[PDB]
Amino acid sequence: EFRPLTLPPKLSLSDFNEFIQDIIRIVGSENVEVISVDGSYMKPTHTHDPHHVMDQDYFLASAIVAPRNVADVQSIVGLANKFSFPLWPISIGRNSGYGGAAPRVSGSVVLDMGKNMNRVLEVNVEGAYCVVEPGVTYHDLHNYLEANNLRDKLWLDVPDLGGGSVLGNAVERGVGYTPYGDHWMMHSGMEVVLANGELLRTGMGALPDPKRPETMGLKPEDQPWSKIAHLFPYGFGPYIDGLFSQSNMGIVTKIGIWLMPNPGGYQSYLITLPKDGDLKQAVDIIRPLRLGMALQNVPTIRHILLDAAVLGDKRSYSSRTEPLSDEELDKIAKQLNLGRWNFYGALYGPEPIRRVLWETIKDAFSAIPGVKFYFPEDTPENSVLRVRDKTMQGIPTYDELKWIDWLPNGAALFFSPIAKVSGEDAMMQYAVTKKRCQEAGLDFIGTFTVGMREMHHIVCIVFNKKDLIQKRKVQWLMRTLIDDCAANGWGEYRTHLAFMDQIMETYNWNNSSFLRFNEVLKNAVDPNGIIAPGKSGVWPSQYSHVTWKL
Amino acid sequence: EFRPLTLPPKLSLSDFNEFIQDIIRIVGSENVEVISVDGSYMKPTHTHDPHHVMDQDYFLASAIVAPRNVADVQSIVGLANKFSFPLWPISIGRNSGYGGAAPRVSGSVVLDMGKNMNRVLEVNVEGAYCVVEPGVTYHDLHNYLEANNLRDKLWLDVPDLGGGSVLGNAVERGVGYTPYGDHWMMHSGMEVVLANGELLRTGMGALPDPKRPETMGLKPEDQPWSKIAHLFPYGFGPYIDGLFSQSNMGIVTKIGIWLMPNPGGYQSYLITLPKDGDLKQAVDIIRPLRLGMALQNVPTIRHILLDAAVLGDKRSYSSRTEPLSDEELDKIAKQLNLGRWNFYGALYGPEPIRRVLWETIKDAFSAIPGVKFYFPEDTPENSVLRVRDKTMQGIPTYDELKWIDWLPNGAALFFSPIAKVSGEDAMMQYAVTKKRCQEAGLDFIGTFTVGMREMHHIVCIVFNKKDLIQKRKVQWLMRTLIDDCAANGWGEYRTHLAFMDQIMETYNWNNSSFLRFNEVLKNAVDPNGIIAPGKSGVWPSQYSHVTWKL
Amino acid sequence: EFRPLTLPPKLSLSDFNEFIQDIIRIVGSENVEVISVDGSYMKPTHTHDPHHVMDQDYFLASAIVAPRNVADVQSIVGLANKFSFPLWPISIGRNSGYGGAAPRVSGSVVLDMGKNMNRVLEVNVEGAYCVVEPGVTYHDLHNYLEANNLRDKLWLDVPDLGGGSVLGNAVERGVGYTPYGDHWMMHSGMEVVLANGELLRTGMGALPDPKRPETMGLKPEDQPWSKIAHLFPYGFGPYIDGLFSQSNMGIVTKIGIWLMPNPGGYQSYLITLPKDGDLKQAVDIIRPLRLGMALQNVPTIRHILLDAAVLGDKRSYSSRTEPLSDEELDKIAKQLNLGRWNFYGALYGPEPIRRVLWETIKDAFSAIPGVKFYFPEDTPENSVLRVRDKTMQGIPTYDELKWIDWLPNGAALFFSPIAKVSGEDAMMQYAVTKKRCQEAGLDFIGTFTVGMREMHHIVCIVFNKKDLIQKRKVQWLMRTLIDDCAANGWGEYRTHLAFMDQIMETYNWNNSSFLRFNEVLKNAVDPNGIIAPGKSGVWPSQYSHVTWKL
Ligand SMILES: Cc1cc2nc3c(=O)[nH]c(=O)nc-3n(C[C@H](O)[C@H](O)[C@H](O)COP(=O)(O)OP(=O)(O)OC[C@H]3O[C@@H](n4cnc5c(N)ncnc54)[C@H](O)[C@@H]3O)c2cc1C
Ligand SMILES: Cc1cc2nc3c(=O)[nH]c(=O)nc-3n(C[C@H](O)[C@H](O)[C@H](O)COP(=O)(O)OP(=O)(O)OC[C@H]3O[C@@H](n4cnc5c(N)ncnc54)[C@H](O)[C@@H]3O)c2cc1C
Ligand SMILES: Cc1cc2nc3c(=O)[nH]c(=O)nc-3n(C[C@H](O)[C@H](O)[C@H](O)COP(=O)(O)OP(=O)(O)OC[C@H]3O[C@@H](n4cnc5c(N)ncnc54)[C@H](O)[C@@H]3O)c2cc1C
Repeated sequence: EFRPLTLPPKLSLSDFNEFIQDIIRIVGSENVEVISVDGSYMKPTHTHDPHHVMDQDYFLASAIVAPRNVADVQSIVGLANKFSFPLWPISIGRNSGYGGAAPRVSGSVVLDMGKNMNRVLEVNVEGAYCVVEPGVTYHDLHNYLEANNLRDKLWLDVPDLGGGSVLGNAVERGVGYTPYGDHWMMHSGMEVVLANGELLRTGMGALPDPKRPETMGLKPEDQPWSKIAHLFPYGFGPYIDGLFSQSNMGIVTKIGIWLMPNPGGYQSYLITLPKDGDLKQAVDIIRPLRLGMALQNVPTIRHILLDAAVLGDKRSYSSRTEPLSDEELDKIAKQLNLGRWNFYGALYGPEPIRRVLWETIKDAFSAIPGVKFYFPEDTPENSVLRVRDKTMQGIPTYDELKWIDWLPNGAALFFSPIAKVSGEDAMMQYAVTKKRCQEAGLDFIGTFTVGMREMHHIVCIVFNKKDLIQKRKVQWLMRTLIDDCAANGWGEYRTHLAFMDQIMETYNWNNSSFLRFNEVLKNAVDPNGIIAPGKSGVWPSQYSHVTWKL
Repeated sequence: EFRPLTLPPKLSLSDFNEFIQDIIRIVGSENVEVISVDGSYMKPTHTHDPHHVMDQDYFLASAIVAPRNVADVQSIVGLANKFSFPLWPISIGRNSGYGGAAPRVSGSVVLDMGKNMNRVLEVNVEGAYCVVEPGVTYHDLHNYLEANNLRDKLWLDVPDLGGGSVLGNAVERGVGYTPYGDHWMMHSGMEVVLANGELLRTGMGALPDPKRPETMGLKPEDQPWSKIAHLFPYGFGPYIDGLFSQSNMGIVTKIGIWLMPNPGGYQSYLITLPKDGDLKQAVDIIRPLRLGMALQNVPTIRHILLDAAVLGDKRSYSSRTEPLSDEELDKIAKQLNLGRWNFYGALYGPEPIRRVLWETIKDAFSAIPGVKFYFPEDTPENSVLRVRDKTMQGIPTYDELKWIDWLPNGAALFFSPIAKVSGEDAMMQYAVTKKRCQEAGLDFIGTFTVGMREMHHIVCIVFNKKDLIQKRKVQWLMRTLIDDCAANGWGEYRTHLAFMDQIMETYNWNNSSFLRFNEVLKNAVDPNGIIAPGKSGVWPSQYSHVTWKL
Repeated sequence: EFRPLTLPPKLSLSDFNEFIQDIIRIVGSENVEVISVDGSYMKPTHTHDPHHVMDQDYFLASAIVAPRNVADVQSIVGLANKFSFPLWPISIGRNSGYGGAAPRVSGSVVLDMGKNMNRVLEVNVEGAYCVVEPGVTYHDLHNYLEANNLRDKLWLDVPDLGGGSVLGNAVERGVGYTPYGDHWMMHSGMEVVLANGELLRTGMGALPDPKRPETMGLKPEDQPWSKIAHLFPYGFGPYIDGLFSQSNMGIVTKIGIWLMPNPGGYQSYLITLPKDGDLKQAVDIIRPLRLGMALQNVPTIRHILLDAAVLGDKRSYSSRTEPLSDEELDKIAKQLNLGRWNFYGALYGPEPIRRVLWETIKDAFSAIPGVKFYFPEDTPENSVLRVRDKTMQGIPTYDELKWIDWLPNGAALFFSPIAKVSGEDAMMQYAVTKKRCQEAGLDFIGTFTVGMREMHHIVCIVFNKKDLIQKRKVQWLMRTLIDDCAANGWGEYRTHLAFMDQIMETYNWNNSSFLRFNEVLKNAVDPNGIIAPGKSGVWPSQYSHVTWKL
C-alpha cells in the first residue's frame, strides 16, 4: 500500500513506498498492513492505543508488519537501518492500560512478532522450564501442557488475564501470583535480534550446543541450545540480560522461563478486612509472614471496588456520576460479603505443611476485629476467590477484564508506584492517591501485590474514553500523582506511553545520571536509532528532546 | 615514589611520576604505594597473585592506591582518564584461586577500595537489608550485627571463608549456603563510579530521597537513599545492574544486600554416601527435593579429599607424591567416618516444618545403601559439619582455609563449570575432570554446590607454587579442562585472570556475538579504556587482542 | 605562587604554575594572587562567597587576577583558551546575597576588572549619558559629578547601597529607584572582550568614529566612540546586547548609561499602611497609578522588619530565637511610627506638576483606613525615609547594610520572584513565602519593588553563617520556595550561585527549549568553555551536567 495517515520522522512518501514494497516481498502481502478501530481484548488492535488517554490516533503506527520468523526480523531491521525507519516491536499487543500495541513515535512500523512466531519451542520436565516465542500466550502455554498432560508435573504462573504473552510480560517485568510470580526473575536464556540485526543469545545460551550430525547446517535462530542454557541465567562475564527488559536495546525473539513443579497440595483463600483503615494493620501483619515465607506466592490486597467492578458496572451499584461515598463502599462490601480490603493468597505443598502455615496466617490476621476466613467452596459461584483460586495455581481466566467496564466506555490507565511493606507507608500512599482521585472526580480503584520487601500498588484509573473532559482530568491526575509520589519518595515500576518521559525524569538522582548512562548505551548499539526510540524515556540522539518528550 | 617494576602500556616514567604525585596529594602518602611477597589470608597482598599459576610477578601492579572515600575515586578516575592509566579495583583482594588482588594488565594501579571505604552504612530491620561499602568483610558485618544484638532478628549469608567482602563477592556473583545463597540475586540498590567518573545509583536508588533540611548540601555519595532503594531492585526502564557484575563497566562503591530474618529454627546435617559412584543416585535424588524446596539452602556435595584436606595435609595421610588411589580414598573415608561423597545441608523454620522436610529428605536418601545421617552433636569436635553448621547459619569461620595446604606450598586455582542437577550429567563431568587431573598427576578435589536447576562444580586444583613443572601441568590441566567441558556443553561461571580469554572464547555461539556486544558497550562507556581492561575477556579498543589475550 | 587550594577541572599543578607565571609577567605580581576571610562590604573578598549558604570554601577561586587594562584581559583570555582555564569576571565583587565575587566553578581565576579599570570615561551633558569601566562604583560616579558640579544638570540612579558597580549591576539587570530605575534599559553602547578574545562594541558603537589626526594609531579599546553610540542602543541588524546580561557570553569592559537631567523639583514621601493585609488594597491602588505615571520612579513596598532591621538587630527588639509573632510586628510598627507595610516613593518635576500627582496619590491611598503620609522633615533623624529620600534622587548611602545584621553572623541570600501588580497575586506570593519562612524558623523580611507591569519581590533571607543547622534550613527553604513559586506560575529574575541550575530548570517550557538554545549559542562562541561556565545554568559542553549542576 501507498499512503499512510502518519509517516515516521524525516521519511518521504516514496521511501515509505519503496520500504513497504521491500517488506511485502520478504513477508508477503498477508503479513504487511498499511494504515491509510479500538477492537477487543479478543482481537487486540495493533495500530493504536485502545484505552486512549490522549486522542485515539495520537500514538499511531504507519504500518503493521508480521515477520514469519527470525530471519524476517533480521531483514526488517536491515531495511529500517537502510531507511532510518523506527520499529515498534510487540508480542501480543495486549499491554492494556500501558498503551496497548501503539508505538511511542507515530509513523513507526508496529512489528507484530506474535502472529507467526507462536511456538512453544520446548517444555523440559527434569529442568522444569519452558522455551517460548513472542506469540505463545499464557492460555496457549496452558493448552500445551494440558494436551500433553504436563499439568500433573508442572504449573504456570499467570497475570490477572490469560491472553498476554509469556515472553512479552516477562520482558516488561510483569507479575503473577504463584511462588513464581516475579516473571523476570524466572527467566534464563534469551534470544535477541540486535539493532545492527545480529542474533545474540544470553547467559549459558552463548555456550553453543556441541556439534552433531543431526543439527549441522541449521540457521542460528534454529539451533538447539546447550544443556545449561535455561538452567543458570548468568553464564560468564557481564550479565546483560536486564538491558533488554523495559528497554529499546533489542528485539526478543525467544525466552526460557522456569516452571514450578506441581506442589503436591494447594489451597487458595480470602481474608476479609472490615474497615478502610485495616490496610495498615494487615500490611504490618503481612510483612514478617512474607519475609519468613508463611506467605508463599504473591498475595494481593484488593480494594472493594476492584472486586465490585469485576461483578458489575458502576450503573449496577449507583446511578451517581461522582465518586461513591465511604458509606456506599461499606454497603457494597456488605452486599458482596467482602470487607473494605480483601486479601487473596494460597498455601502450597503437602497438607502437614499447609496446615501449620495456615494456622500461622489465621492467628496473625486474628488481631484485626471482624476478620473472616474463606476457601473457594465457602463463597458464591461468581466470586473473585473462585477465579483467583484458578489464578493462584497458574490457570488462565478472563473474568477480571470486567472491571474495565466500570464506566460507560471504560478504558484503563495504570498508576503503578511501589510502597514499602508497611501499614504506615501503604496508608500514606493510599491517602495521597485517593485524595487526587477524588479531586479528579474518579472512584479510587486499586490493588497492592505483595512482593518480598515491597508492594506494587496498582491504582486502576478507569475513565470514559469518549468523554474529552474526563480524559483531560485523567491526564491531569496521572501527572500530579507521579509528582506527588515522587515528592513522597515512591517511583512507578511500569507506565503508559504518554507518561514515560515524566516517569524517567523522576529517577534523576545526581542530575539524571541513570538516563544519561542508558542514553550512552543506546546510541552505541543503535547508531540509526531504529529500535523503538522513546521507550521508557530513552531517546537515540536523532530524536531531539525538545521535539519528542511528553 | 619514583620507579616501578612495570609501567602500564604506553605510559612514560615521567607521566607515571606526575600521576603518582597527583594521587599522593589527593589521598596522602599513606594511601599510595609504588612497587619498585605472597603474604597471608590474614593480610592479603595487593600487588600480585599469591596463588600464582604463572610466574609470581606475571600479573603485577605498578602501585596500590587507597581512596579515602567516593570523591577520591572520582578524582583518581579523572587522573587515569587524563593519563590513560588502567585501574584495577579490588574490595578486599582475597579472590584466592581467581588471581587474588592482581590486575589483568600489569602496570595497572590496584585500586584498594576496602582499606578506607569500610563502613556498614545501614542495617534496616523492617526491610531486612543492609547497605555496605567495599571494605565490610563478612566477619565485620557479623560483628556489626552482634554488637547491636541483631543476630536474633537478622542472619547473614556467607561463603566458605569469612574474610571476603560482601559487595566484592556479590558483584562476582559468589555463592553462599543459607537460603540467601545466590548473593547477586539478593542485591538491590548499587552505587557506581562510572569510567567517565560520574556517580550513578541503580534501580530505585535513581529515585532520589525527597529534600529535607537535615540532608541539604550533602555530596551525592553522602546522600541518603529513597525508601524503596534497597527493597525492589528493578526501578524503572532498562535494568542495567547486571552490567556491573563480572565486568569492567564501573567501580562499585556501595551496595544493598537483603538479609534473611532469623528463621525461628535451624538444624544442620550430614549425609554420608559410601561409594564414589553414589554421586549419581544422590544428584537424581537431590533434583526433585531442591525444586520442591525440601532442600531450602544451597546444600553441597563434598568429595572426600575436600573434607580430608580440611583436617590435615597430604603428608598426614600418605607419603606418596602421586595421586592417592581409589582404595586409599576408601580408607581415608573410613578413618574419618565419612563417605566417598558427603552431602551437607540445613533445615530452617519452626520444628513442625523442619520435622516433615527432614523425614522427606531422610526417606529419599535411604534408597542409597549404607547412607548415614548425622547432626553436628553426633560428630567429632574437629568435623567439617560442626564448621559448616556455623556456615549454613551465616556465621563466618576460617577453618576451610586448611585444604589449600594439601601440598607443600599449596596454592589454589578453581576450575568452575556448571552441571545439570542430574546423576548422569554430574558423573560425566566428574569423569571428564577426574581423568584430566590424574593425567596431570594431581589428586581430584572438589565440591558441587546445589542451585535450583544447576550445580556449580568447583574442582579445587591445589599445587606446589614453587614447583615449576607442576605449575606447567596446572596450566596444561586448566586449559584442557576448559576445552573438554566446552566440547561436552558445559561452561565455567567464574575464573582466574590467566583463563579469562580462553573462557570467554567458549561462549562464542553465533560467531562470538556475546563478546562483540560487550565490547560495543564497554568502548561507549570507557573511551579511554581505563577501567580494568581485560576483565572477563572484555577489551577496550586500545588493547590489541593479538598483544593482550592469553 | 605555586600551590592553590583548588585547581580548575582537568588542569595540572604544572599547567597552573606555568599559567600563573605567564599572567604575572603580563600584569605584575601586584595584580595576581594565588589562594594557597569573609572581609567586609568596605573591602569585599574576591575568593569566595562572604554570605556563604554552602560551606565557606565551596565556591572558591584558585587565584585572583587584576588586568591593568583591556589589552590585559585579551591576553588573559588567550592564556585561558591555551590552558582551558575558566575565568570568572567580576567588577566590584559586591554581589552580596548572590554569591559575592565567588566563581560558579571552583578553581577558576577570579577576574578582577574593577581594581585597575576604574575610569569614568565620559560624562556627556547634551546627550545626558555617561560611559564607564567596571571599577566605577555608584559612589565614585557621584563624586565625579560633584567634583565637576554636574549634579545640577545630571542625576544618577542607584540601588540601595552605593558601593556596587554601575556596569556590574546593569549587566545583572539590577534595579534602582528614580525614574531611571530599570538599569539595563538605560544602557546604550557596550564594549566586550569575546571568549575568542576579540574586542566588540555593540549598537551604534559598531559604527566607527570617523578618522582624524588626533585619534590615529590608538588601540581599539582606546578609540573614541561615534556620536550616536551612547544615544540609540539598537544600531543595525540583530540587537545582541541582551546576550551579555546575566550570561557567560563575554567580558564587559565599558558601558554607556543614560543619566536623568535634574528634574527641577523633587519630593520624597512615605505612606504607612497599618495592617499586614493592607498589601492587597495597596497594590490594587498602585497598579493604575504606576501605569498612568502618577508614580514616576520605582517605588517600594517595604515589610516592617526590613525597616526595623535597618534600625537595629533582632536582639534589640526581642530576645527570641524563633520568628517574631504577628502581635510583635504590630508592636514594632507602633514603636517606630510605621505601618506593617511602608510605601516609599518620590515626585519629580515642577511644583505645579508635583502638586497634582501628589493629590492623586494621596486621594487614592486614602481608601485604606489609617494611612498616614510623611515627608522626610516629618520623621526622625534616623528614619529610612530620610535615607531613601537620598536614594530616590540618586545619592549613594550605606545605611541599609545594617539589616544584614538582623542575626548574630547575619549573611544574606535573596529569593527573588516576580509578581503581577495585583493585590491578589502579591498576597498569594507573600502567603506562600511567609509560610515556608516560618517552617524554616526565620523571620519573614522583604520588599516589593514596583515596575510598570510587574513587581520584583525580594525576600531577604538572613541567617547565621556560623550555624550549620540554619544554613541547611536556608538551603531547604530556598529550594522549596523555588519549586512552590514555580508551581504557582512565578519565576525568579536573579539568583545566587547555588540556585542557578534549579532556577534555570524552572524556565523549561517546551522541554527546556530556552536553555538548549542558550547552550547552542554559548558553545559556538566559547569552544573551550573558558568564560564563567555555569553562570545562569548555562554550561559549555566540556562540563558534564551530571558532574556540575546543583
Ligand atoms: C485487566 C488487566 C489486567 C492486567 N493484569 C496484569 C497482571 O496481573 N500482571 C501484569 O504483569 N500485567 C497485567 N496487565 C498489564 C498488561 O495488560 C499485561 O502485562 C500483558 O500481559 C502485557 O501485554 P502483552 O505481554 O501481551 O503484550 P505486548 O504488547 O507484547 O507488550 C510487550 C511490550 O514489551 C515490549 N516488547 C514486547 N515484546 C517484545 C519483543 N519481542 N522484543 C522487544 N520488546 C518487546 C514492548 O515495549 C511492548 O510495548 C493487565 C492488563 C489489564 C488490561
Ligand atoms: C578456600 C577458599 C574458599 C572459597 N569459597 C568460596 C565460596 O564458598 N563462595 C564463593 O563465592 N567464593 C569462594 N571463594 C572464592 C573467593 O575467594 C571468594 O569469592 C572471595 O570472597 C572473593 O574475594 P573478595 O570478594 O574478598 O575480594 P576481591 O579481591 O575484592 O575481589 C573482587 C573482584 O570483583 C571485582 N570487584 C571487587 N570489588 C569491586 C568494586 N568495588 N568495583 C568493581 N569491581 C570490583 C574485581 O574484578 C575483583 O577482582 C573461595 C576461595 C578460597 C581460597
Ligand atoms: C543590602 C543589599 C542591598 C541590595 N540592594 C540592591 C538593589 O536595590 N538593587 C539591585 O539590583 N541589587 C541590590 N543588591 C544586590 C547586589 O548586591 C547589587 O546589585 C550589587 O550592585 C551587585 O554587585 P556589583 O555590581 O558590585 O558586583 P559584581 O560582583 O561585580 O557582580 C557582577 C556580576 O555580574 C557579572 N559581571 C560583573 N561584571 C562583569 C563584567 N565586566 N563582565 C561580565 N560579567 C560581569 C558576573 O556574573 C558577576 O557575578 C543588594 C545587595 C545587598 C547585600
